[PDB]
Amino acid sequence: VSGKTLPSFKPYETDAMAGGYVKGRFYSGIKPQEYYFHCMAGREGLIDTAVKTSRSGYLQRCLT
Amino acid sequence: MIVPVRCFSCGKVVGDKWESYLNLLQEDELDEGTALSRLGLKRYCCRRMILTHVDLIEKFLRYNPLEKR
Amino acid sequence: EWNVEKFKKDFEVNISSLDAREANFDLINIDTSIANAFRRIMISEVPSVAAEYVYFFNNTSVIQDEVLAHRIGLVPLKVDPDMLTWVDSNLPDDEKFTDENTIVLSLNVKCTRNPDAPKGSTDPKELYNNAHVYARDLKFEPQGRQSTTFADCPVVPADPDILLAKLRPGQEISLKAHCILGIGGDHAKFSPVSTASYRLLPQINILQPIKGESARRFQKCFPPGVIGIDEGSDEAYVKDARKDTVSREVLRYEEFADKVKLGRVRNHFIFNVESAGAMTPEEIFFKSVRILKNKAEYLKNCPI
Amino acid sequence: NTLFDDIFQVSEVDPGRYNKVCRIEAASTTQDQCKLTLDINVELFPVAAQDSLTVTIASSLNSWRPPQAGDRSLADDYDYVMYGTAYKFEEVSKDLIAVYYSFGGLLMRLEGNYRNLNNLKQENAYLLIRR
Amino acid sequence: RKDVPKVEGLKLEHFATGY
Amino acid sequence: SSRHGQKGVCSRKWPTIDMPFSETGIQPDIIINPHAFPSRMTIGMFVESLAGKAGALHGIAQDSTPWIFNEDDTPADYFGEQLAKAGYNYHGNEPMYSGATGEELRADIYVGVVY
Amino acid sequence: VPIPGVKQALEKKEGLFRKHMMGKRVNYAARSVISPDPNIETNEIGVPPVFAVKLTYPEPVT
Amino acid sequence: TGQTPIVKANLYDDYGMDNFPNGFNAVVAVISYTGYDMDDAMIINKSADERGFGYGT
Amino acid sequence: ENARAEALNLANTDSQYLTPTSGSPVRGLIQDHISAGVWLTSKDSFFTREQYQQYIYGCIRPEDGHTTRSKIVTLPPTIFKPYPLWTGKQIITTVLLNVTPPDMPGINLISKNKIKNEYWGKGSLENEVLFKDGALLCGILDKSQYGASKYGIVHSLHEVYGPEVAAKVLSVLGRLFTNYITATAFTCGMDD
Amino acid sequence: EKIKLLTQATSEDGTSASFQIVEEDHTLGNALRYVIMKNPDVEFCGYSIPHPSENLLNIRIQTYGETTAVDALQKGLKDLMDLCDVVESKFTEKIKS
Ligand SMILES: [Zn+2]
Repeated sequence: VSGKTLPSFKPYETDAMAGGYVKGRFYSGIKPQEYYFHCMAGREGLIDTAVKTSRSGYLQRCLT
Repeated sequence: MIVPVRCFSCGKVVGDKWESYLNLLQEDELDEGTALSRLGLKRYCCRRMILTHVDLIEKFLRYNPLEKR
Repeated sequence: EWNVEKFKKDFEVNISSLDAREANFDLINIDTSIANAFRRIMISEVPSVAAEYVYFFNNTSVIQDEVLAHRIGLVPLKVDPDMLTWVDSNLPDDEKFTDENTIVLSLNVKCTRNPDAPKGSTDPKELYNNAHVYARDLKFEPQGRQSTTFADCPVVPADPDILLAKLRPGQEISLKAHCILGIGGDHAKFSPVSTASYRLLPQINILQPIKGESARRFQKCFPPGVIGIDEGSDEAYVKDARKDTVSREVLRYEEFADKVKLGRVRNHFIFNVESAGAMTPEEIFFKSVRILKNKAEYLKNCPI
Repeated sequence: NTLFDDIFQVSEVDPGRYNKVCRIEAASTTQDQCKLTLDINVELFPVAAQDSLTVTIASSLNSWRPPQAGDRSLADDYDYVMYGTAYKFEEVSKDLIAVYYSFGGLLMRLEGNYRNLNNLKQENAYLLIRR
Repeated sequence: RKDVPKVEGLKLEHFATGY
Repeated sequence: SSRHGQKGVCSRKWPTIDMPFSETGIQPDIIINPHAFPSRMTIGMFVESLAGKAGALHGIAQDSTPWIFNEDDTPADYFGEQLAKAGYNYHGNEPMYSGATGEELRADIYVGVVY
Repeated sequence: VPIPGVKQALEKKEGLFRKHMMGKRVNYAARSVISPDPNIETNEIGVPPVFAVKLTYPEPVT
Repeated sequence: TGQTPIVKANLYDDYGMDNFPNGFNAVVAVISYTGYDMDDAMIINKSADERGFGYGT
Repeated sequence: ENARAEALNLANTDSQYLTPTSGSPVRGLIQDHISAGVWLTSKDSFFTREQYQQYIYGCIRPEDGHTTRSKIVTLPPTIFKPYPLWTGKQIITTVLLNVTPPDMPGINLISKNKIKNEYWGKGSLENEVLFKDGALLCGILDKSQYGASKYGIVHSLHEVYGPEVAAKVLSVLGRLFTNYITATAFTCGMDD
Repeated sequence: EKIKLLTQATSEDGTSASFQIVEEDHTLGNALRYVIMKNPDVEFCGYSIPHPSENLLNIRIQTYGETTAVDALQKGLKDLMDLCDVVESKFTEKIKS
């Protein structure tokens, strides 16, 4: 709500790295801010997959 | 918990070396690599076996069910 | 055409080093098939002796009984395997154990606290009596006719200093382990070699001359005794190829990315056999050859 | 029996992420339009640019058996001999055809007129190369 | 930020078999 | 399971005579596939292999706290220098021979020690 | 806490129709972890010895 | 039988987790050689397994 | 016997090569056999008489019914001088020739794979595969020709000899790329 | 017993046959295949392990005629014995020296 994307980034920052755009690569490692953003995205993916596993069950059983 | 008789990867006996390794490390300022070199272990499969033994049997023995404490 | 004579004319052995424990010889102009066959027969099918069927009377030690049985069966025994024969399966287990194929290793120990225990003494070598059980404690005892056969042989572990179990006062171990013949392919405790492997002789094809300081660094890429500088003409030549371990540090430098090729001769193996203490590596290789020969012979003479 | 024969002048040799084999960019010095493009493993028949090579295609060398004592064939007169089956006869233009020969992958394309390429068919055909 | 400290005084460990 | 989420059931107790071996004369006790890495994208496993080999060779211990490196001091380079100083390959590759065919493999195999 | 009634005994997923008529536990059926084996034909499966001495099939003698 | 990790974090010693070793330092070969490990499987050494690799009760 | 014959003819894993979702293939080797194919069917790979024959026998084993001629058949070596060499594409060709029933034309197939020409270098034509009379002549085998991809060699073997022969081709290639990958192993590391 | 050729692939002239061997693996299969391939009379060789967990080995030798896979296998085994003998004799001589 303060406009910060993270504690380190300044409020309302015009910057790709602030806006979740990570410039690192897995070969030379990712900085902690990018690590936090990537953890957020990976967890979101896991939650979406967990929901999508059961979303189609009722549809398929009702059709069949 | 106690030093294994034979190295897993190869078979070179490292179980007659734990006390020798501890003595070499404590009596002198011998680094672990030097001690493992002097102890007959030159391949890393043997070297890690004595570099990375915990010897938890010491903590295990301090609970004797046949001795007043 | 390949013939036995055309192979005997070219095959050769160069025993570079020897010892009662570790050999390092060369097999030259032999096929990788046969060299690998020797290596695998050596590491698996060469018989040896180690305790298999333990008997436990008491074990109050911290070490689990099966863990101690595994540690005891692991330890090598300075026994020539040819002194005792093979054990049976269909025979009754009360009668399968003879005096010609079984070795009994008792181990009776009782840790007791030292009454003259010094103050400030942390090292357990003073506070307890027989706290540590070493493989030296495994004491061979003859059975039946073993007295007049194994008299000169002092049956001891090939290492008497391997640690078996650490005790505490009151705790006791009392066991008898029966030793028999076995092979490595059955269980890894019968493998008579700590290692047995080869490596083809590295080849360093220098295509363009390396002169000046360039040869000075080109030498530093390889182990110190592989490349040398010629006395008169400052250049690089391959001094001793065997001394080289193929690390390809040259290939990381572009100035040598086209002046050298790291090939490898395909018929020149460098064996390195380390006995586990039971026998000697020259005899290990000898029995590996004999096992391969007897195996081929048994296949040949076995009726079809 | 022979089906084709010539001598060729190499122009370009392309490594192309291939430790052994290479592609031959050639321009024959007899015909104004006879061209070759063959892949060979230079670990057996090494070739460099602006070098001269001989090419001959034979319907036979007189099932397969390795060479034995007292055997002769057309291969004795050349260095590199390869087996391949023609698979794609092409019609380029007037008095101009192309033939594609793949020798277990090592595709060879031959360009020129049918005044010389006529005897080539779509069947098994040996290839032979000499300096 | 100074780089990771280097473990100095490192010698050659791997010698070919027989050496 | 490795410490990087590379779980997997043991599929066969491969006999040591059939295991691949290297010039030094060691069969690795754990064989894992390389194809687990592209989709899973764990360079941590590779660098742990490198650091483990380097540490066991030099007798020392390797720290692995995140973000101690940068994009100018790659851990690959660091453990490669520590392997080159020990005599092994800078890229961690150990030239192995197949324990069945006896022939040397096509290219040097990535080996190391991991927890 | 309220005791199940007859309607509640066959109503829902854990009722009677779905839990005991559409899908039932069955005899002569095993289960175990799977492992790979590239040395069996693609229309085959690796049966452990312990199942092979337990699963059976009544063959009328002829 | 447990082993200390060579590749340990700095906090493996601040919290003192050497008292409960959860594993061992295994020689891992990133190699496609046997065919018995493609999707997610892995292969142990039979000899190493027979020398006490990962044993437990 | 009713259920035995049911599972053996209507539900057995060979009779379900494709799925009725869209009629696309669902079976085929997956990762390491594919990456080994990119190497054995590479143009740069040759194999001597012994290595070729060993690969073919280990893949086939006529004593287990993988053949059709009651005796293993062979192919002419690509190279005759200085010494007889073969090619990986010839290995695939003879594998097909040994599994495919006799007196039946081989699969004259034209398709492509997942590998662009410019990766192999200038003048390369490996993007397309040119099968003929039961012989592979251009391009390389890939995931696109065995796995989760359509219009491949195994798909056409299915389309031409039913699903049974395609199943046996899957099995035989599984035993071929396996025994091969033991000899020339596949790895990855920091250098890659 | 230990060695029995399979009638399913044997031929009446005997020039082609397949052998199934117990308690063997590459350690003998590869060496025997090499030695048999050294015979210029035979065309096909190579060995296959049916299933690793079973101690079995298969050797198939297709000759060019006038001989048998039986006698080709015998010749290969005898050549293996002689090769081991020359290795042993050279090793013993170099031990003496
Ligand atoms: Zn070791």
